[PDB]
Amino acid sequence: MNIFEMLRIDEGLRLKIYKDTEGYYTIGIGHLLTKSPDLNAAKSELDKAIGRNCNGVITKDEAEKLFNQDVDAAVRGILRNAKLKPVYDSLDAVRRCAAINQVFQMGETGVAGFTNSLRMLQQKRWDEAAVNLAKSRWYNQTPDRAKRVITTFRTGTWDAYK
Ligand SMILES: CCO[C@@H]1CCC=CO1
Repeated sequence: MNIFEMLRIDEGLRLKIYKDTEGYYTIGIGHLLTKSPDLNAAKSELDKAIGRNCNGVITKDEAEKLFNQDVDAAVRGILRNAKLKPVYDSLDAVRRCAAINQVFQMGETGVAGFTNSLRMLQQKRWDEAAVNLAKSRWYNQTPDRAKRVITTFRTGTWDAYK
């Protein structure tokens, strides 16, 4: 198991534009296209992302290319985030994957909301962190995925993805 395999399980792979759990146009392996309700706007974003006129459909290789870019961007975003970087750097490799997963899904806008969870993670108070992480819109809206990610944060093992 590694971050790519983990996110591939959590995000799936679809080659046609679809709506994500939040109702937003997405393609590939969880590549968000836009929050616009206009499918044409999503198609424009797709064509821009791929560099050709796709009319809402891509290949597996193209999906994997977006996925590589998105994982890279998520990790690098963590390192550029003054709140996230020290916590991320404090973690072992498996728990780092949990952090990348959560950022991939949620982005960085809600970081301040996770101030207490982040502190508990940096303190290595794993059971306490796991309890706190579940007290969230994130958990309530995607509980099966959040349970897997939280188990990963709690244990530093891949048990939830076996
Ligand atoms: C989604 C970014 O906020 C943090 C990062 C990983 C752990 C808790 O939430």
